[PDB]
Amino acid sequence: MEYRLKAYYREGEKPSALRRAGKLPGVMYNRHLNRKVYVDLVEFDKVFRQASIHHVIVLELPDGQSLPTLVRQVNLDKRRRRPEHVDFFVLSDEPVEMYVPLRFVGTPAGVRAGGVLQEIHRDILVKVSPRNIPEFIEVDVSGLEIGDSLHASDLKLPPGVELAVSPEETIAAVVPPEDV
Amino acid sequence: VVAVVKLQLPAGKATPAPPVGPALGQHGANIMEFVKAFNAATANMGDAIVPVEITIYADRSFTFVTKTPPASYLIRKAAGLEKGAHKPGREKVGRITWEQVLEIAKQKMPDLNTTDLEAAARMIAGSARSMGVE
Amino acid sequence: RMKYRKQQRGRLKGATKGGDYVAFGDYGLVALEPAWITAQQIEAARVAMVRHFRRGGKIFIRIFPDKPYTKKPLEVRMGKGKGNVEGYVAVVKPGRVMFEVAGVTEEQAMEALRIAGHKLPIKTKIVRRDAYDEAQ
Amino acid sequence: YPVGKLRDALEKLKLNDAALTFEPESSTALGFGFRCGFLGLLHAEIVQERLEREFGLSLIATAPSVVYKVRLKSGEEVEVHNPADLPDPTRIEEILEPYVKLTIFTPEEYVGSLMQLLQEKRGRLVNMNYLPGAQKRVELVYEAPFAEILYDFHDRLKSVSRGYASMDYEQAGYRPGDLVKVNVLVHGEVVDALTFIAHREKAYTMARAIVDKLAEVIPRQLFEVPIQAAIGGKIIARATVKALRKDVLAKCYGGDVTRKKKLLEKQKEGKKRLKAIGKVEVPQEAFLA
Amino acid sequence: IGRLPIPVPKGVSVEVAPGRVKVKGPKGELEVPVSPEMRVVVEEGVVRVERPSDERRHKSLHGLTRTLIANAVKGVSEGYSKELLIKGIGYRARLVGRALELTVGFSHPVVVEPPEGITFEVPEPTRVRVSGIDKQKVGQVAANIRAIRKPSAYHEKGIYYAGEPVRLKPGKAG
Amino acid sequence: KRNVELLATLKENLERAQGSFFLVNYQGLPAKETHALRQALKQNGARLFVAKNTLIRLALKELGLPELDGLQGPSAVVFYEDPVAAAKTLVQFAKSNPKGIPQVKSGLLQGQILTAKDVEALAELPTMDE
Amino acid sequence: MKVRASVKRICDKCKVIRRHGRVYVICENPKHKQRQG
RNA sequence: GUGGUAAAGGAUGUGGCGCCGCGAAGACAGCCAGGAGGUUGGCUUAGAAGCAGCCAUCCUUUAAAGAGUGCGUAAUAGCUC
RNA sequence: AUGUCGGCUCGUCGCAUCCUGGGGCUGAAGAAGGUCCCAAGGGUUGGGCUGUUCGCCCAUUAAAGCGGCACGCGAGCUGG
Repeated sequence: MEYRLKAYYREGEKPSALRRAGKLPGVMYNRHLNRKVYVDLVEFDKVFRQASIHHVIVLELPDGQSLPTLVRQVNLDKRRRRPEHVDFFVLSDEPVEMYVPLRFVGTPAGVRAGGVLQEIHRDILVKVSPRNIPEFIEVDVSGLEIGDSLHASDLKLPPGVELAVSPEETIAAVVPPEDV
Repeated sequence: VVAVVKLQLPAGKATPAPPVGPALGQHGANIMEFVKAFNAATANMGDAIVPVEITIYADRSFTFVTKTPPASYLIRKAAGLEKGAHKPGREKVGRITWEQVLEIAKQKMPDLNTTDLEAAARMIAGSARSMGVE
Repeated sequence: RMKYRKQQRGRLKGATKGGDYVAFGDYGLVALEPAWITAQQIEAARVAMVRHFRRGGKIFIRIFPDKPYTKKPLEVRMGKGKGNVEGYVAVVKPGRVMFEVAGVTEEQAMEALRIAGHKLPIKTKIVRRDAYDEAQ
Repeated sequence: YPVGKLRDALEKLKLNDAALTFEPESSTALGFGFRCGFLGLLHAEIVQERLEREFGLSLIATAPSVVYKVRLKSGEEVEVHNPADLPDPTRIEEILEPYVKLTIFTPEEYVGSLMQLLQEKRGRLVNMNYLPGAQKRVELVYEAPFAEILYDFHDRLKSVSRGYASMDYEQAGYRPGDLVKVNVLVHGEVVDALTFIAHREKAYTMARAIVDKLAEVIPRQLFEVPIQAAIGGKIIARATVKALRKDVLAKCYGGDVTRKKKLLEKQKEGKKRLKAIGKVEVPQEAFLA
Repeated sequence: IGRLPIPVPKGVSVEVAPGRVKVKGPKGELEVPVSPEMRVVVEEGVVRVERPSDERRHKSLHGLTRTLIANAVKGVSEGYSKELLIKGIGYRARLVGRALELTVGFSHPVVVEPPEGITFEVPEPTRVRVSGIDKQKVGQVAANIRAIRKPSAYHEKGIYYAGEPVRLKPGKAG
Repeated sequence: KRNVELLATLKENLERAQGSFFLVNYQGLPAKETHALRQALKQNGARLFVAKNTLIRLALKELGLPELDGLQGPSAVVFYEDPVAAAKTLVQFAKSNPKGIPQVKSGLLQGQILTAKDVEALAELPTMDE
Repeated sequence: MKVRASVKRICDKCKVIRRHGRVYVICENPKHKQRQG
């Protein structure tokens, strides 16, 4: 949830001058419903860190207009961190770009005894879920032991009805620290 | 003199050479060898830390009728806790149900301040620290 | 050390700007002032990390050595053409992000990074999963 | 320790005072009896200095020796041990040492500071009974090794307890305990080896000492021989003597890194060729004793 | 906050002067130099020091001012003084007249005169405390006489202030 | 959070369930030394909260909520906040009266109370041990 | 005990101090008297 | 006296920044006094009856609860918060 | 035409001090130390060997410094 003061400009000196003002340039775009819109940083940046945000739907309010959207991109700087350019994707009827955080809440078996580490792999996924998006998919496992890594098949999908991914694919892993 | 100081020891034994040593004559105690009396008195009651404050006094105080055992290990004694003798006490020796542990507080709550209402899981729940069963 | 089966043995020398970005376990370092970085510096690095994380904590490596390095003689007058090798630098232009989780909790990641990246030529900054990224 | 001349009027009896004679150790300088060091730290120094600037000549000052009653399989136990009779462990087990239990009368709290010192050779308590009469003084009994109590026990014990109470051994009941062996492998031909006992692994603090003797002016042109402390396992210490060499590349002061390269092989290849003929013969000259 | 309210009861004769405020008590006229931009005024017993502005300088100096003048009034109020405590048998001390005996350099003409408003109370060589007036020259003196043999990082032996328990290091052994 | 939320809330919660609250200056003894009297009514009966040890400002404005209409016979300075109300006060009070009076040098001077309905007198509380 | 750089605080009770362009770290324990200047 | 010549480095330098600290049911440093009773063993009980030494994650007072950080040692003992 | 090693004779200079001073810390009791800091005013010998600077080696001593200065100094020497 935030807003997003609109700006006419396209490409030139302006985005740079605005960054000098602290103000992300950005995009409002959806199935060729287009506009170029220019966010201010700071609070919209806390918003940006709010985790569900850049994932779960976020609303924004160009002048007084309201739109829902979920970020499709953030161009980073390379010379340093800090985002350079946000890209929105407003949601009409069906969204499919679904970038879902996982919450595996593993039952103990490996990290504690064998010392093996449950390395996160894909962290977050690409599924399909029109305006009813499930939050934290929760796939507990006691297979922490043995050095197995349960794949993408095992998620057992909650009503966000689709695996876009090719099924079964090391979604979450354990790696031995020194093999047991 | 006035060696009536406070010096706890281990319940139920005989020769107190590892605990006494400088905790008796050193300060100004007297005699020795109420070893037998330590047996004759405390070899019986409370395997839950039953030491008698060696009240330093002329002729060297005697044993029998200590004060009390205290500690959680009296307030919940029915167990032992040998565990950890090697390692940091993994598991085991931790259950005769919650329940025999509670019924053991019906008489395992001897002398203490004025007197609080409970000596079970309102203090055995401090043995929650003391033992292995938090 | 590593770099086996190079197909040449005399690369030139360029460097100026580029990079990568994300953490891959989520406490990684990231260089600022850009430089060569030879393998020796890496053995020193991952060792400082290892020995600080209970000699087995999980360190994804990161960058990797490639371009050959050489002085050529001993002090012999230059003239002959360019040969030999002993350095084997990777190049790290700014923003390259070394990848170093260890599930090792909070500060130890930080501190092991302090040592480790301080066992290296270039000033560096400590970061983790944050401004994020996604595509397909 | 005499350096040399034996007997020479074994001035032992002299006049009262815990005299001593005979019973001398060998190892690498016999020196006959090694006594003459009873009472305090004075009687020893005094007597040693007496015959020194009075009658005796340039004498030694070695430390004390041991025995080690090993137990070689198929019977052994004793077998008369000598600072050289090291028959490895082929004698089955060890079990050799004099674990004497003395009775220290440390009062006040000299125990705390002393109890730690008594650990000179892994000691233990036997009967800790609070002395009677009143207080102040105290008692103490351990099972240290007569080998780790002989030298350096009083001068150090008196300082830990301000120099109170006393101490007396019992020399009763043997014992095994770790011993080990330590031999200084000079150059690479191995000589004397000196060694010690390695009992409980002590050569360490002694290995990097006896070996790293800096080499008694043993350079030999440019032998560069490395003096390592060969006790009983690969290598413990590592004392290498410096060679000599010659300012060979000191006349071609010019150019070309090739010229200064030739006058380097003759010195490098030669130094090695020598590492064959002679080794090292530096025993006398006041051993690192 | 706590940077302005000074109580000066008693019967003081404090008065301001161009950056050189003054105090007149029972026997002192103890001076109180200050920086003019802070500036102070006093009435009855209330004492009204003031802060020109809040760059760190003026505030910090402000605190000086309140402290220094406070030390003036408390100082002349009695004739302020510092406790002292020689210990460890290597000593003697005596008032002598207008310098101290002392005895600890063993070749010990360790003479030492009072400078000014100072005078030496010689009560027991195990005490010997010194009168003065202004606290800071009291300190200059306590430092001077304490300047000769105070530490003994092994066994106690020397001059001491009121007295630490006195940190030690273990002696030759034990 | 900062305000009435951490204990403060329940502070006058259960205490309000009664109608004869009390207060004392008890504290100034070593933890064990008055631990010995840290169970008076708790021995005389059960479930006492004697020596609750909140005080002024912490409860001095929170006393108005309590509707004792003025327990301010002890609110200033040290204040044990020991409720005579938790017990049905009578014979039990002596077990807390001897406990704070007989003990030590200045074992535990009382502030006052709200014993019964009307506030207990500063002397009468001292006067009526039972 | 000049260490003229570093100066990392270790007695942990340790005080840090600038003074006359220096950075002494004074501690109640004598060992820690580091001084980058 | 930086300016009027140098880096990794360290730095409650100093000015200003955007978050983070109010608990007037009143924090902060100083304090004043109390820092807990069963809260005391697993092994070492040579001591762990915390802060020798290889786990102790819940109740008592609730001021809060130190499963207990710190001196220290035979532990303890008496000592910060 | 910029006479090149070494020695003599004369030097002066700096400090990254060998001694002499002044001080921290210690696994410093004292003494002897260790080790870093401030310290350039003075002092840093006599020999054997070799062309030798260098180096070991005798005798010591407070010590027996490291360097500059066209590897200081030949319109001043010697020339091994």
